[PDB]
Amino acid sequence: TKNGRDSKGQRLGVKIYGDQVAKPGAIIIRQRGTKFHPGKNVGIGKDHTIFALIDGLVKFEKYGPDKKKVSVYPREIQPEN
Amino acid sequence: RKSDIHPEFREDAKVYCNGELVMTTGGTQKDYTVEVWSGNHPFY
Amino acid sequence: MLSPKRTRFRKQHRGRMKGISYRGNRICFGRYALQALEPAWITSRQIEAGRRAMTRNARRGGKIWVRIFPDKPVTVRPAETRMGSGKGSPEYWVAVVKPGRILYEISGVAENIARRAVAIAASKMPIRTQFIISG
Amino acid sequence: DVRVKVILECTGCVRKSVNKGSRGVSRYITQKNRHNTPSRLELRKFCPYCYKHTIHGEIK
Amino acid sequence: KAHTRREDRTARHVRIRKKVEGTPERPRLCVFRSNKHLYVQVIDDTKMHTLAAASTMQKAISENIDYSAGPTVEVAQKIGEMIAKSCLEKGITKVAFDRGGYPYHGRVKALADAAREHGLVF
Amino acid sequence: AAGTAVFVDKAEAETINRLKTNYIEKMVPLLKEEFSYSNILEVPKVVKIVVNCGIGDASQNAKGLDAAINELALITGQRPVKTKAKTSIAGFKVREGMTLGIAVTLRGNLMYSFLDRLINLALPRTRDFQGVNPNSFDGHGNYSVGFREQSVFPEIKPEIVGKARGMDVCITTTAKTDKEAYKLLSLMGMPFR
RNA sequence: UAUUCUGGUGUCCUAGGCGUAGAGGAACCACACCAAUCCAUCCCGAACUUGGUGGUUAAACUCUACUGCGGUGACGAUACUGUAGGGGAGGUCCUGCGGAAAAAUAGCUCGACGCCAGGAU
RNA sequence: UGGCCCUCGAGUGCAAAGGCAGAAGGGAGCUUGACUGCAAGACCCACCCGUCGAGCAGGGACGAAAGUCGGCCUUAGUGA
Ligand SMILES: [Mg+2]
Ligand SMILES: [Mg+2]
Ligand SMILES: [Mg+2]
Ligand SMILES: [Mg+2]
Ligand SMILES: [Mg+2]
Ligand SMILES: [Mg+2]
Ligand SMILES: [Mg+2]
Ligand SMILES: [Mg+2]
Ligand SMILES: [Mg+2]
Ligand SMILES: [Mg+2]
Ligand SMILES: [Mg+2]
Ligand SMILES: [Mg+2]
Ligand SMILES: [Mg+2]
Ligand SMILES: [Mg+2]
Ligand SMILES: [Mg+2]
Ligand SMILES: [Mg+2]
Ligand SMILES: [Mg+2]
Ligand SMILES: [Mg+2]
Ligand SMILES: [Mg+2]
Ligand SMILES: [Mg+2]
Ligand SMILES: [Mg+2]
Ligand SMILES: [Mg+2]
Ligand SMILES: [Mg+2]
Ligand SMILES: [Mg+2]
Ligand SMILES: [Mg+2]
Ligand SMILES: [Mg+2]
Ligand SMILES: [Zn+2]
Repeated sequence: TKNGRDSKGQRLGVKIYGDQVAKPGAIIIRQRGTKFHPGKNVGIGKDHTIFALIDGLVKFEKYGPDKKKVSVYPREIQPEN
Repeated sequence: RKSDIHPEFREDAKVYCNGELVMTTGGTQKDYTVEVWSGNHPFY
Repeated sequence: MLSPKRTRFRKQHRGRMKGISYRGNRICFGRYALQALEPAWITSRQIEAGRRAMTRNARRGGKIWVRIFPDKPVTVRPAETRMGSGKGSPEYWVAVVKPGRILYEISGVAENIARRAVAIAASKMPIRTQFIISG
Repeated sequence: DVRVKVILECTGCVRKSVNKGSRGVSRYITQKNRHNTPSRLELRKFCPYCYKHTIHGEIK
Repeated sequence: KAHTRREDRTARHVRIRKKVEGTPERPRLCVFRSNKHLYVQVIDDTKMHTLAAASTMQKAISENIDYSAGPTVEVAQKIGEMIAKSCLEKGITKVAFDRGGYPYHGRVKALADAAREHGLVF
Repeated sequence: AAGTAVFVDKAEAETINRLKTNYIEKMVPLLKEEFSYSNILEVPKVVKIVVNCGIGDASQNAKGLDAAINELALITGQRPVKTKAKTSIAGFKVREGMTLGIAVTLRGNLMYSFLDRLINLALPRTRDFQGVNPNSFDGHGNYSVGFREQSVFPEIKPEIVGKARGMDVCITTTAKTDKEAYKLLSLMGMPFR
């Protein structure tokens, strides 16, 4: 009949990208369903928020064959130039 | 077979046909009185 | 008059017409054809009139395919209606054609009767067109 | 209406003001459907005072 | 949809294996039971390595106990003991039990109980 | 007028021997030879026989259900299962979980015994019998035959029966083709067409 | 130390899948058969369970092969576009410098790699 | 009720979207973590609100054990 109702954009989507740095607890992704699956060193939340357990670089992978998973690996920062 | 819930299956059932025939079958009764059966039937 | 039997939403985006139709390009049913040269919107009424004209002028000639169809709805607000309070009422239906698109196909006449017929058909169209022969 | 706020309460809690370290009467709160289940709800739940998982009944 | 016993049990093994994960400090104890043989393994999944493996196909239990057709509870107990000793001799105490798709019961259960009495922790 | 039930009446006989040992002694060499299979295990075996009663009106009155259950029991020596309807069905007045039919599965030895009591007892003691349809196979070598009423079996005592209640019987077999299943059934004494 | 084969067990991946044809029984894996005190079926020793037999590669799994299907997939060119302009009443067209598909065909594909036990050389 | 073929097209209290096949879908057994005390760090952000949470102690549930459990596949169901 008559329209005009809508909703504030929920702020979903990838918060940290590939090969960036993550603290522990830091949120990597806020998603509706699971568009990404938890990999290693990484916890999943009730709303399927994916968050880090470890300091380090976050990397996206092929869960296989189709889906995608995110995981965090520890890096080494020695090369101070 | 689970116990007490099944009707007792008596393994020995003697088939007594009125041609004084006696066979063995099995079923809950011990004997079966039969006037009409496979052998000695209208067809064949 | 051609038209879809059902849609969920009534009202629809004007859209935008760009480029060339690559797919409707070939002439795969008949022998002679009428090809769209320019990017336009064809009402079902126009297609009706074109087909009718070509059919009546061919007559003793056999076959006419219509390679298009008016599946996109179009909406209008009435006269003395102030702007606002909702999108208007769908009045008619258009087919979106882009240059290169084949409109009419025809078979069962000599090339002359076909040329004359297709010309009279093109007369009822909103667009510039072309006469083309099968390869 | 048919769905209700119900108060769960420790059965082994003595309101008299007890002599132990922490005195008080544990109550939880929760909702019940008073149509579906007319049974007065019983639930084992933790009591901060008794320190043990006690049994909490209901209140009228 | 696999109703072949084989594929079915495999399905179960994988399902179980979702939760139970071999780590350096908690190696996975993996039980395989076939018609004529009992085979057990110990795996650290990070390193992807088997630390210790005891089986009925080893001379120890062959010369100890013989059986006619199916492996007995006795057989199993013997194996649990062998792996308990073998693992306690490499410095492996704390482990997690992968029941490998077989219901925990019978010789599986007995295997577990044997390895518990002998100082392996799970 | 070809008689394979002169094999089933032939001499004073025993149960276990009849079914299970006519299978291993007689049936298997026969099938082995006439179809020429290149290993023994390719022989068609009787896997299971499920009997299914279809009565939806009995869901209205559960006493009818209990009665029919005990009847099927005394017939088959097995206390049945009461099958629930999965979906809400309007035209038949059924909602989910409602107990619709009654079903039993007979496996192993009881399958053979009940098969015997079928062919050699109740099938002749039926109403006007001709022969069972050769065309009731499903194409993969599993057979199905209906029983309009259960007065067929002697365990069912006809005067104590409240109402006539129907039964369905599905023989399931490792056979992949209907020829092999047919030879199996008829060799075992079944009355075809 | 090698190599080969069986069974277990994983990780990587282009996700190695179906089909047709072939191979495997000494060992190994499997079914087959038999009996039911631990346990087991809303009914059924079917499954799951304990204890025997000694049959068979039929099914299963396994190993080799093959483009029929399936899966994967370019180079080029075109569509589109970033920026600098130009034409058209407009719908929209065109140029220069930069990026660059989808589809389709040509090809590719009948996985890769590791540990353990057990034989064989 | 029996069986063969297609393999995710059903379902998930209720909209729609995104999820989810040996499952988040269907069943069974035992329950009350629909806990007390908290919390590194994050997201969202005018403010006010809102969301995620590793980890720690207490006292438990299930489980042989590893472990999981601070309501519910997620996002509405609210009021300083
Ligand atoms: Mg939104
Ligand atoms: Mg949680
Ligand atoms: Mg262009
Ligand atoms: Mg014109
Ligand atoms: Mg065995
Ligand atoms: Mg590839
Ligand atoms: Mg490849
Ligand atoms: Mg074979
Ligand atoms: Mg190909
Ligand atoms: Mg292809
Ligand atoms: Mg290119
Ligand atoms: Mg440009
Ligand atoms: Mg420009
Ligand atoms: Mg360019
Ligand atoms: Mg370039
Ligand atoms: Mg590309
Ligand atoms: Mg492509
Ligand atoms: Mg290979
Ligand atoms: Mg919905
Ligand atoms: Mg959906
Ligand atoms: Mg579930
Ligand atoms: Mg926690
Ligand atoms: Mg912890
Ligand atoms: Mg705790
Ligand atoms: Mg306990
Ligand atoms: Mg749930
Ligand atoms: Zn208290």
